[PDB]
Amino acid sequence: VSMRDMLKAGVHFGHQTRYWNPKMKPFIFGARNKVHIINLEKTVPMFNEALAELNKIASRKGKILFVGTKRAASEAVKDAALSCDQFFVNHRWLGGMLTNWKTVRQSIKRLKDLETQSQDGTFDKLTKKEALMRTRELEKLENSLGGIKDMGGLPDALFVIDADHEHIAIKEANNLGIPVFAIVDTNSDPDGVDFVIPGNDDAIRAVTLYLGAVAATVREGRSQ
Amino acid sequence: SMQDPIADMLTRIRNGQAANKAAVTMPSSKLKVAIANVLKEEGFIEDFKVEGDTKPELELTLKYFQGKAVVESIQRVSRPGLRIYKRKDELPKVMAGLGIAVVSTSKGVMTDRAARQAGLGGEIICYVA
Amino acid sequence: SLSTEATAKIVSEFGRDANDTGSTEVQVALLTAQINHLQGHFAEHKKDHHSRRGLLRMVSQRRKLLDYLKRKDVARYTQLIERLGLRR
RNA sequence: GGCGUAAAGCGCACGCAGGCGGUUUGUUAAGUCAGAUGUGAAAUCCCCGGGCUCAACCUGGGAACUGCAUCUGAUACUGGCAAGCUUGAGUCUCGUAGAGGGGGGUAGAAUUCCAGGUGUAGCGGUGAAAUGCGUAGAGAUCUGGAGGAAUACCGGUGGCGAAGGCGGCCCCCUGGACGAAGACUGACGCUCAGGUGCGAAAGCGUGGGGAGCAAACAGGAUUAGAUACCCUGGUAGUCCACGCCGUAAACGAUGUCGACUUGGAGGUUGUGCCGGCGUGGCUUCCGGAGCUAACGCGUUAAGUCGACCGCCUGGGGA
Repeated sequence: VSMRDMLKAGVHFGHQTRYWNPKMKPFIFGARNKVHIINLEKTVPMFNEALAELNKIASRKGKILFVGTKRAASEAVKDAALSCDQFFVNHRWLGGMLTNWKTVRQSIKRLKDLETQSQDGTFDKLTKKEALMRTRELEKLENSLGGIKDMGGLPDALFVIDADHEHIAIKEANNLGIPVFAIVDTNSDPDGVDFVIPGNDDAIRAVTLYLGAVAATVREGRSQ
Repeated sequence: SMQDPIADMLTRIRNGQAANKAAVTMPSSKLKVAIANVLKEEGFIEDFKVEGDTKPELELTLKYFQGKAVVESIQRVSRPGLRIYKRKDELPKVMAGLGIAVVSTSKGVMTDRAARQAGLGGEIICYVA
Repeated sequence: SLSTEATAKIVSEFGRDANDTGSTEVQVALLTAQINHLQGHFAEHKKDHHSRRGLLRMVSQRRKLLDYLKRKDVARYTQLIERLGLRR
């Protein structure tokens, strides 16, 4: 991917001037009508070498965790992980996914037992209300943990949209030494990101571009 | 008023390194140029140049190794209110030789090792580590 | 404050060109003129402490400029303090 | 080593002595540096040997005395001297806003008092009362007159001042700040013990003035008591001229000056180019790094530095 498709889908358009992070000055091209512009001429190579690092990562069977939890981007990140043989999170990043893996693993096992029970008839011999509670627990356990259910252990990499919206996963990785590749807007803090990528992390077109880039390139890595 | 331009130069270096500035600029002086030649020749700064005839401006190009500042600690030692001179036998050791002390001797502004090799003492300008 | 005409007059008198307004003699002479003028103001307005602080600033500044001229050139100094009618 | 809140920034300043001193060259060689010479008694400390049966002890030999003086040399830095320079500091021009100060004058609203017209039995006060006031006509309302004090609205974490402080309008005298263009001087600077000045309110002296308010005082209530809180009166004082006092939680509980270090949202006054982008001075709120015991401070620092000053050293006594 390149400057053209970024500038066409709405990558370059940033957040307002009163919200930039002074650590985002060098990647800023300029300003217009009190909204910033992200310098694509820097965005393209850093992003593509992050894609190169990730392509190398999937070739060593390193599992990637897709991290995007905005309401209008849950289906985009889930599809990108669905079409990629990966693990993902698109609802509220629980405090303790990564640093507290020992206890979240128990709720993952609980979701596994409920998912066996869901396609099993187990909720017939119960009194129609305990079974309903089981179904609601299944619903919420799918909503939250249904993207990392088969992970089985800690991951090796992270891909993030709006590093500050998901700063908890960034900090959890930095607690555990998981390298992170995060779409870092002007309003984002990159001090916790190893491979950073400027670009509009809200515009659905730009976001699905970054997502398709990483998904296709991980597909390429697993092709090898 | 400004009463220690050397202190201002060390402060500008320190603050620029703490703010990750690439280079610092200041009013120039011959003595500042000697200090900066010692700094650059010992690998603490990268480069410097002087621009201007009637009002020279001295720019120091700072250097960072793994992102972090090369100048770990720099301190004024002899100051206008307390001048500090050492004989050749009492020249100080900064960080046990890993650092340097910038010494002004009768032969010019030099490092503590050079002053010890030349067998001279002088005013102890600053510790650099 | 001194009017423009008074300033022009003293500046021509004590400066060595029509445009010399920064030299010590002109500064000392302008301060002396304002001090002398304000003597009458402070004979009538004894309680005007706030303006007297500015008067004292003029006196201190003239003292500083006169001592500077003395340590820089004695001859111009004695000529000035005789022309201006100052003790020292 | 400290000084926002633990003890600690003088109430604020001007400023002599003292301390410190932007930049270029020359010159000096005082400080500084180097070498040498004389002296720095011996003993003692230190080392390597010896004999006391060993150690104490003694003792051979060897190093130190870190200073002073003189002579001979270097001249980077500091100092002196000379000439400069303009970036600091200052002067001039034009303009800008201002409760900055001193004096005089005046306007309107309100309270109180005096005289009067209408008029009658209440007013006033409070939790409730009572003291007080009213038929000798109050309270209410309308008019005329006197006097003192303060200036509603504007009004603003707005402005001006060194601080204390400064608020209606006009005039006279007067200080400072900021901005933009250039010129001019050419380090004339910064800090400051002692000194000196200014310094809220209360208070003191002399002479005035006195509407309102109000220490004291008197009465009425409250209460177990109530030298109070509440009520009704009310004198100093509050006001003016001059002199004195010199203190406040005189506070940002934060000394002054200079330089440097990511950001966002307000106010006010300048000024630039075409409501829009630049560039100035002071000012509000948040917050980054950093700092901090924490609370917090955070380009208006409590951050990073330099110059000078003031102060602290457990609580009580004090």
